[PDB]
Amino acid sequence: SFSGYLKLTDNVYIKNADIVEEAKKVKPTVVVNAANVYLKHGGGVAGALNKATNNAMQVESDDYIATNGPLKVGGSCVLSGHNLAKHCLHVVGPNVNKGEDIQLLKSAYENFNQHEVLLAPLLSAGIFGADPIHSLRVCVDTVRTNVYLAVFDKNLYDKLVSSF
Ligand SMILES: CO[C@]1(C(=O)O)CCN(C(=O)c2ncnc3[nH]ccc23)C1
Repeated sequence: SFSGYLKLTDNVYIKNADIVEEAKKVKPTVVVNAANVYLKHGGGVAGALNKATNNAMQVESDDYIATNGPLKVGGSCVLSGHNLAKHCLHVVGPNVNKGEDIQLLKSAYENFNQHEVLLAPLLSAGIFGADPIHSLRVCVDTVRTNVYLAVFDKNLYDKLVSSF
């Protein structure tokens, strides 16, 4: 089970951890990937998760896109979790650095409500350009299922907890 998490609300927990190492240790039912609409896992959390799967996540993702076309910003798909989890929920938050609408962040977090418990990063944070404090606020105000947030950056983790 999940261990070492601080409790923020009735259903949201948080830890300063590398989500790849956390997924390998816990092997959760669902790990969330911070995806783009093309499922091109080059960098950020997506690049790190994909590298941990030895590129099997990218091979599966390219077959999914060839069949179905791109996801919508705010949308998601369920694929295999490979060696990290039973399933991977690929969720597309808006990328502010690409000029996407931050209002779609709530729609992105609504995908989490389809799963009873998830290991997840903060959506639209990091290289997606949104304020992580805002992303945590939208997460707590949207997700009703049990979410275990992994924040890689120690200094950001301390700021998120102290300003919550
Ligand atoms: C909330 O801000 C971030 C964090 O500290 O968790 C900043 C970075 N973020 C990531 O998900 C991330 N970005 C690049 N490489 C990574 N390797 C593993 C995770 C990851 C989100």
